[PDB]
Amino acid sequence: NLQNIIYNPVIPFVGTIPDQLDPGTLIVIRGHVPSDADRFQVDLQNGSSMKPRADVAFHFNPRFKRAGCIVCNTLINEKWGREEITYDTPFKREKSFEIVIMVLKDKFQVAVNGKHTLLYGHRIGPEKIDTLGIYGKVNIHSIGFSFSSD
Ligand SMILES: CO[C@@H]1O[C@H](CO)[C@H](O)[C@H](OCc2ccc3ccc(C(=O)O)cc3n2)[C@H]1O
Ligand SMILES: [Cl-]
Repeated sequence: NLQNIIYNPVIPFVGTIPDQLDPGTLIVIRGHVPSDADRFQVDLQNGSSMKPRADVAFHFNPRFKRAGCIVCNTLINEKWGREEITYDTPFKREKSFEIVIMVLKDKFQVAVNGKHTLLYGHRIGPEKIDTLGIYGKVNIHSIGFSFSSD
């Protein structure tokens, strides 16, 4: 069911998601963390506005300092909510990954390299998400979608 919208995108990458993130939709991101990365993020956005900054329904932000972590949050009207921090991170500098974001009715469920990583409850209805941004120090081989409407 997987339709990649792009291979080997230049980062930063911002792309329109070509259908609605209905429950059962998968977002699949394959890539590699450079040796010098401090952080990168996958943002599921309401639009692509830079000024002012588009709302981010789902900010998925691996951080590499110390023992590393993943920060998840929501940006509404240019303000970050309560940080959801996962200390058990599968990401490492100079290692490849596959991220699978599963869009469920009430939350995202994220697996990396085929291992469950975290949950994140919807704070913005996922129907308002139309854009995917990838920012920071990360190399991306592919971004695709398996839409539950197909
Ligand atoms: C703790 O401080 C804030 O925490 C936010 C999540 O709670 C976010 O992770 C904030 O980062 C927002 C942000 C937003 C847009 C970005 C675009 C590019 C880059 C970059 O890493 O070069 C980084 C960018 N970082 C971070 O500054
Ligand atoms: Cl759910």
